[PDB]
Amino acid sequence: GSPLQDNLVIALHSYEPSHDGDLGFEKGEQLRILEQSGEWWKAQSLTTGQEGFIPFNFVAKAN
Repeated sequence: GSPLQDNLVIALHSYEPSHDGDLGFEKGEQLRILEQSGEWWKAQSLTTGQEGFIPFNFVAKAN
């Protein structure tokens, strides 16, 4: 594919893990997008090396 990956995003605000598969990253935390189906999307942290669901409003596409 392309050596450049645009699937990375920044956390606009810390999220809350109300379940066991959600990710409560912090504000500004770097998160990777893995899934984009429905209102919630799946992603993974680049600093903690963990995967969890992340709302589509707390994270935006990098520019």
